[PDB]
Amino acid sequence: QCLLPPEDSRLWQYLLSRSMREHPALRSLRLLTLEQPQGDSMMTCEQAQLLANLARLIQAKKALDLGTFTGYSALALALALPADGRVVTCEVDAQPPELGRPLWRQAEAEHKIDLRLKPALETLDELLAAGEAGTFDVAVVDADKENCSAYYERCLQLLRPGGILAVLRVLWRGKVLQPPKGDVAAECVRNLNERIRRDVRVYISLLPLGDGLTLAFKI
Amino acid sequence: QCLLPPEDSRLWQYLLSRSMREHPALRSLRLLTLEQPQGDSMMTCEQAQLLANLARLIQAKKALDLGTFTGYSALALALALPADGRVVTCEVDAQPPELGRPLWRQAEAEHKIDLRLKPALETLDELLAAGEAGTFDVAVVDADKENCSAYYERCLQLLRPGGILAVLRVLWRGKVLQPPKGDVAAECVRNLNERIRRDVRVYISLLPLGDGLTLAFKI
Ligand SMILES: C[S@@+](CC[C@H](N)C(=O)[O-])C[C@H]1O[C@@H](n2cnc3c(N)ncnc32)[C@H](O)[C@@H]1O
Ligand SMILES: C[S@@+](CC[C@H](N)C(=O)[O-])C[C@H]1O[C@@H](n2cnc3c(N)ncnc32)[C@H](O)[C@@H]1O
Repeated sequence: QCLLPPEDSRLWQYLLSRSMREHPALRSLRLLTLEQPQGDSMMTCEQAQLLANLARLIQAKKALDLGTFTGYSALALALALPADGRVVTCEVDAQPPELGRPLWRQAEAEHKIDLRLKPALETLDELLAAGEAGTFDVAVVDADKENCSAYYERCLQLLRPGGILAVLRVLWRGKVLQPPKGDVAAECVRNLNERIRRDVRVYISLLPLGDGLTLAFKI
Repeated sequence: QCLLPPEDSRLWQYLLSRSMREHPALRSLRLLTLEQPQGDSMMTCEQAQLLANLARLIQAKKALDLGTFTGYSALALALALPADGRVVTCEVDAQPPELGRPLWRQAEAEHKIDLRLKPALETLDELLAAGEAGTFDVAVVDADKENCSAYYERCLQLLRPGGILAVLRVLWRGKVLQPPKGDVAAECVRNLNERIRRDVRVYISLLPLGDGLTLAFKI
């Protein structure tokens, strides 16, 4: 079900303590988020830092974040971007982003975070119909699993060559090994993994962080 | 001791099968190396692939590979570079590179791989004396632990801004937690981790691959 030990593992704690450089506002947002219903679905701190580091590495200016929740990944990305950077973040529930907004403000990153409260598929299609193919530097796919294939295809088209497409929670607690009959979400995660496996448009790494992290680098 | 389950476990095999894209020669090099005593000293295939992927991502042209062994990481890196790319690979033991060379040839990568048969510290000093500071794109530190702090510093100097410095085996089978008395290598690993943790010259991720993998991105 899970490749890594419990969070309380001493070796895991050492990994975190010897690597984490979490912004105070980001840290405050995480601790708040963990008290919320579905707080355990949030992006983990070391995943967010890896993605922010990669965004910084490639000098990203334009990021796309699917599944805002409380805005943890959006804020992590925003902090990796220069002053004129923008994160377009997509969500359907208005409540969770409003929990994170005060922390976006504290981090002086609220102006960098562009919240689009509508289904992600709608925002993706709009961006493309506006002719914004090949303009995004980083895309994070962490919304619903039902539409994740459509999300992957659209994010890939929105990324420039050399862009980074991250898909979160790709092992689905080990259910990808044999998705239960009628488990739409699990079948969807499994189907996308197969597609990405075959995709010659990208080169890829699958990492044992969180519930599995795919990094697909666009050619 | 380990953050990860055994390599042959079901979920790990899934992660590999859904991500791995070794060039046939690179695959053959791995399999051949694994027929040798201590063959599993080679870095795992997904670590080499992550490193090769990040090299490609940043359009690397020059790489440093400390601890050639049979040439697995050297070849992985070479395959991520353009025709005129170069990997300076450093090794003290003449025998293992002889094993890998036929696979370097099979991969059309011999002209890209620059083998320096002598202590890595000597090669690093030579490159710096030659005016190569700030010109390498990727540096992989996978030799002896006794000199790993010296390797880190020299590699950091040799890397350009935006370069990637990878340190392998940073958890040292959990001995970093409390290095046993007289365990000089474990103390060396522990000491470097504290320096990197504090190091303002880089931004960092520590990943639960192999025996721990540190990625330090140069500012
Ligand atoms: C796993 S959470 C995202 C975690 C978040 N990225 C973080 O950093 O903590 C999944 C989010 O996707 C949202 N979501 C579900 N369907 C969506 C859709 N069609 N479009 C956009 N967001 C959606 C959920 O409401 C939820 O907040
Ligand atoms: C863990 S193996 C490297 C594995 C290789 N990176 C791979 O991916 O397959 C460590 C290597 O460092 C070499 N080594 C030991 N001391 C060295 C030194 N002072 N300079 C260069 N290489 C050294 C060893 O002989 C050994 O081949």
